[PDB]
Amino acid sequence: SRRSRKLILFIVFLALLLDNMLLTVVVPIIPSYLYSVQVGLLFASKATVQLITNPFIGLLTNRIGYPIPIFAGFCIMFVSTIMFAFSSSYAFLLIARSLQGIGSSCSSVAGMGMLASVYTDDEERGNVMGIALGGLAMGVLVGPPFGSVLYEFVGKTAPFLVLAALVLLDGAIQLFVLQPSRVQPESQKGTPLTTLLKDPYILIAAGSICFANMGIAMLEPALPIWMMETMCSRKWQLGVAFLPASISYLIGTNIFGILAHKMGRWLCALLGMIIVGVSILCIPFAKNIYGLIAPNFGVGFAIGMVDSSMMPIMGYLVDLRHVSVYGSVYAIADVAFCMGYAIGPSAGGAIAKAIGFPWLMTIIGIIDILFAPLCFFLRSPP
Ligand SMILES: NCCc1c[nH]c2ccc(O)cc12
Repeated sequence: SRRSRKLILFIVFLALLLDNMLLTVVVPIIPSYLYSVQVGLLFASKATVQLITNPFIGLLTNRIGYPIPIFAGFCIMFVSTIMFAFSSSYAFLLIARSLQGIGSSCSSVAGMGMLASVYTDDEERGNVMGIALGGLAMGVLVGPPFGSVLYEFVGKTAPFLVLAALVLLDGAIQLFVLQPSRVQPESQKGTPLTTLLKDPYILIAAGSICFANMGIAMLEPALPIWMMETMCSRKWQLGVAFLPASISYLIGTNIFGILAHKMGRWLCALLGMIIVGVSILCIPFAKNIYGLIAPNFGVGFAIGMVDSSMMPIMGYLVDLRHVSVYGSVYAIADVAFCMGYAIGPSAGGAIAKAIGFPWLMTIIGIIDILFAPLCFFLRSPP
């Protein structure tokens, strides 16, 4: 086809898919590699490398162009996967995590920027960013079972080998299509990152996205270390308790990518934050898994609402009241994502150890509810 416009969507979607496959299949492999706390230190290290790397990639992607960081991300992700598979020492795990963070940052930021650049009209742009961000749910949904069956059936390194084969298969395509053999700088100079961080609307959007993803990032490690404490659940229910969140996030991200602009971006974000707050408030006093599935469904659906309805609004803001570039603003969006992901596990575990887990749920819900009215300012920015 001519320039294969939807193929950019496909490549971004599959890049996020495989990024989350790496981000999730690592969970049961970390304790096995460590034996043959510091178990969560790898996740924090990857997220911190990600955070440090996002602004530099944001400047780089309009310094030289969009396809070069995407190809570099595919190369560094393949290298990270290979090294992770052939990893024994703890420092090997750390360097694999660092390369993983570099790849995730550059791939996500460059893909979002290129997707924003190719598609300008708000309807289709919201649609395609919702479809692409559906990969963020698809990867974590298909991660655990695929990884577990390939790990426990044929070998430990076999899932990584098959994943590397898939990554190479996707790198074979979008190489001639994107033809990144030559550098192509941007038509116009972009706004500096400093002035974007002085813009109240961009800051409000980044903060709301950060708090929304922060809720899930806090819930991810704290829930398994809580059901064993009070309902004394077995290991069979550990994955099932967090399972519905992925389905809810996928459904919300896929459908409100078209429903959001029809209904209203600011109102959708406010409703999503309110639903996050009430659902997280509902989680702790529930006692059985039957009473825990529904609030998890709600929180996943509302996170999908916020993300799918408020990822394209950053591009909308920078297009309406700034220079028409998206690399830096999507870099700060990914900074919000992964600063939440960084201070999620470790800080959440620390505050749960110091103060009761129901108090943690209540305080996160209170913060979400209190910050939710601040999304009203996005109704009509000057
Ligand atoms: N935007 C990602 C937030 C989120 C919602 N549900 C999730 C499940 C797994 C995960 O890694 C992340 C999430």
